[PDB]
This record gives sequence, structure tokens and C-alpha cells, in this order.
Amino acid sequence: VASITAFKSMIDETWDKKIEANTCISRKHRNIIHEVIRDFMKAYPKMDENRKSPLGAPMQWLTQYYILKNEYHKTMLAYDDGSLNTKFKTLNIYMITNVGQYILYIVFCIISGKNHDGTPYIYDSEITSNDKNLINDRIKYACKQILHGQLTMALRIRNKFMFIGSPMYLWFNVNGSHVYHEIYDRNVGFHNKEIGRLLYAFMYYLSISGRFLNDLALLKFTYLGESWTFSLSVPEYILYGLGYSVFDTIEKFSNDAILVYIRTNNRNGYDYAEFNKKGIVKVTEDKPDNDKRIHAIRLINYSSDVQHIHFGFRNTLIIDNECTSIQSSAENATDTGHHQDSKINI
Amino acid sequence: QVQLVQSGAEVKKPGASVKVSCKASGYTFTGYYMHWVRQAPGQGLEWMGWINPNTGGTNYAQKFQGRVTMTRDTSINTAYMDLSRLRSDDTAVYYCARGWRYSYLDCFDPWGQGTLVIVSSA
Amino acid sequence: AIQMTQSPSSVSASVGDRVTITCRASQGISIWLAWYQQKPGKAPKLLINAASSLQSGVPSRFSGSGSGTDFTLTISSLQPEDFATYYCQQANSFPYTFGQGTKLEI
Repeated sequence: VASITAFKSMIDETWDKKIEANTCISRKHRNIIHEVIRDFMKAYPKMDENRKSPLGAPMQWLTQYYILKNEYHKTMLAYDDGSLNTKFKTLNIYMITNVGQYILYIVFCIISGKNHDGTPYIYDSEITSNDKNLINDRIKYACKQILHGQLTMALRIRNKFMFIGSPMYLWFNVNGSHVYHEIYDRNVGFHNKEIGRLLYAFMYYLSISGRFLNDLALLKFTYLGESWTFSLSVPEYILYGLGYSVFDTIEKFSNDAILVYIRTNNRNGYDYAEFNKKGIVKVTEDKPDNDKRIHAIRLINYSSDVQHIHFGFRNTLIIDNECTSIQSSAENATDTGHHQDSKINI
Repeated sequence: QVQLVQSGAEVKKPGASVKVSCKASGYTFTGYYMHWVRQAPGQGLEWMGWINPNTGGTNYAQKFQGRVTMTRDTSINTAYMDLSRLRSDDTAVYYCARGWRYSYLDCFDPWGQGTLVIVSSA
Repeated sequence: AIQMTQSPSSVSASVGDRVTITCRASQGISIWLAWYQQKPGKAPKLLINAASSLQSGVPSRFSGSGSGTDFTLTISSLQPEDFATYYCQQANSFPYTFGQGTKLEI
């Protein structure tokens, strides 16, 4: 209910802010969106045994049979006389010119299990279908359609840092490399440095690091049966888009030291907890407010190549609050300001 | 030295409730998970759940669901476990086990002293 | 629940021998296995975490190995203070199920 209230407040406050050049979504609004997605996942975690997917696909968050049974979706659609639902019906891909419209459209399409065209992600008659190609194509098409639509809006309104990442359940057996080489093969404009940089950073990282890395994994997440293995440093945008939080279950497979950023402090810095032992790590610290919650993990090791070592820098591992100071490209990346940071597990 | 002093042995009756305390010293009570593992006489170890002292959240086992209420009082660094509807098979040495490292929900070290809760009708 | 089964339930040995304890899991539990040591009348003591890492204070004679559903605890040279009951502990899936126990006797 608190997440829905925060969502309403964000939509009401950002309904007139026009999407312009060098605009970005604030940390508070990103945390609100993240909490909405997490509560939508948590409302119906598992699936009923009567209608179960033999492939292990998360049908409980993609099928209309489970969306309409989800109580969080019903409460979101009937919070205040369907005011959010009424505004949603007058929004499409080629008409959005405001930040609140962008957020409402993307989040409501995610939580209702519908694409931007209007079709559901996976139909109710294909829950128990054993055809792997059909379900895989549907999931990949849903994720690619979300990312494409965001990049199309980025090209049309000439914005640079608008980013609502596809959640973790829309990456079931979906190759990140294929997504990058299918979205950026056409629309060469997408390659411009002034159009869609955060989406480019999100897709490039998932094209070089797969969901499962077998024995090369140095870190693993787990949230309601969805897992993801990381070998490099995990920036804030990756965890924000995928939907994982630093307060979830984290499994260390190596003795390399990690820096789990949890929250911001009053000295314009970030507070982190350091772990350098094998085991299951779950941060005991209290969850901060939506304006002070940061999800980023940095691997302090030298085994990673210099080709992708720029992801571990402080100014790019955590998205800057100022829109013009957001660093996403490898060339524009700095590691400064560790004096402002602090340690919480002393 | 990390110490976990527990309460004395309690001779309860069937259908009653037992509250086993666990006082911690030598380490920061918040930040380390407190687990509760019992050992029946002549049997192995059974896991009951963990309690996070900093937040207050808990995760009980399905076998001990609806009967265990793990509370904490951070003013005395004391951990409390309450077990209701004591049957005859609940007689065991209830240990409180701190996590082996800071916010590590993997292994238990140390294990405290233990409380011999004897549930009998004698 | 992932049941843990320990094969050598009673392993007689002498001072200066090599003892092997095997703990097989019903389902894959990754590298998340913890070995304990419980002398009679005392609380259990952790000796090896993550199935290959020795805890601080544990003598170097203990050495663990294994992955998936096969694990092994090895004592290079047995000592008179190593006669106790040893337990496994998986942590991949809740609840954390222990083992039956293996006891060393002279």
C-alpha cells in the first residue's frame, strides 16, 4: 500500500515535467518503481499446481491468469477510482512527452503483463505448452519490445537518461548478446552518444555477462526463485533494471572482497559493507527510505580484464543524482570521491 | 570472547509454553543472525529459524511454523524464543547459535550453552 | 527438505591415522556445506565452512572438499582431541537440515 501511495505521488508530481534533453529519473522515483516491481513479484510468488509450467518459466508474472489474481495489481488499478488506470488508457508509445507518462506506461505495461502493442506476454492457453521455442520467443520479444520502445522514445524526444530496465523474469533463457545485436543493428541513430546511454549501458553489460556463468561466477543473487550470476562489478543500473536489491540473498563463491553499497549518507557519499569470505550474505541493516536506497556491488579484484574494468569505478557503479553528471560510457568514467564514502560493518 | 549465556533448564508441562533466553556478549548484537537449533536426546540437530536483531525479521522452519515467536531486546543484547503447544517430543537441548561472520546466513559459530527443556507430565 | 546422509556412522581409528567422512545430499546444494564437531556434554563447534574453507582456530589437519552432492571431510593425522561427533549442514535451501552424525572411537 505504501509503494502504491508512493507511485501515485510520483505520477501526480511528474505528470507535467516535460521530457527534455539530459533529463533523468531521480533516485527516489527509481526506488519507488523498483519497490512497485518487487511487491508485484512478491504478491504471487509461486504458481498453482493446477496450472504449472513444465519449463520452469515464471508464468506467475507473465500470464493474465495470474495478473488478475494478483492483489497488488488490483489495488494498483483501483487505488483512487482508477485514476492511474484512466490515465493509462490514453497513453501510447508515440504520444509520451512527459516523465510521468513514461513511468506510468512502462510500469503499468510491466505489471499488467501486456506489451506496448496490447497483446499479453504469454497467453493463458500456452501456460502448459512444452514448445520451448514459442515461450522463449515470447519472452525475448517482450523484453526486446520494452527496450525498443524505450529507445524509440529516446530517439523521438531526444532524451539521454530515461531508463526503466526489463525485470528479471523477462530474461528466461534470453541471450543478452542477441538482444544487443538485434536492437542496435538497425536504427543506427541509437548509437549516437546523445540518445539512450543508460539503456546502452544496461544492454552492453548483459551482452558480455550471461545470466548463468557456471564455475566462473564470483557472485550470485536470489529473489523468489530467480537467480543471476555476476563475475564483474555490478553497477546500480543493472540491479535497478533487473529488480534485485542488496538486501536480498547474495552468495559469494570466491574469497575476493566485495563492496555492497546499501545507502547514502549526509556527507554526499555512500555507505558500504565489505565481505571477503565464502558464504551466503544477507545485509542485516534496515532498509532506508526511498530517497536514500542504493543498490550497487563492486568487486575488489584484478582478475577482471581492463576491457571491462571501468564498470567498477565509483561514479559509474552508482548513478549520479544530477542528470548531467551521469557517467555511462567507458571513456567518460572516473573513480574519485572515496573520502565521502564510509564503512558500515566496522 | 564471543559468549552466549542461556537460561536454566525448565521442567514444563504438556500444553504449556517455554521462553528460552540467550544473552550475547563480546560482539555487536546487531549485524549477526541468531539461529535456534535443538538437539533431541539420542538424536541429531533440528533447525528452528533465525532472527535478525537489527530489523526484527524472522524466518521460521515449516515444521515449527505457528509455534515459534523469536523476539529480541537490543537494550540487553538478549534473544528470546517462545515455543507454544509443547508436546512430549519437544524435549531437547535448545541452543542459540550466532552466525559465523557479519551478516552471514550460512554457518553457525559459536553455539552457546543450551537449555534442557524437559516437557513431561510427572 | 534436502536430507543429508553421512555414510561412516561409526569409524573406529587410532592416534596417527587418516579418517574420511562422506556426506551425500539428496539434491544439489552447491558448495554450501558446514562441518561441525560436538564433543559429548558440550556445544557443537564449527570447523569447516563452504566445504573447502577452514575456520580460524581449526588445526590444519582438517581438510574438506566436494561439490554438488558429494563431500568429504579428511583428517590427515588423527589426534586424541579429535574424538567427537561430526555433523554436516546444508544451506542452499531452507530449512537448514543437519546430518545424523559420525562418531570417532579409539
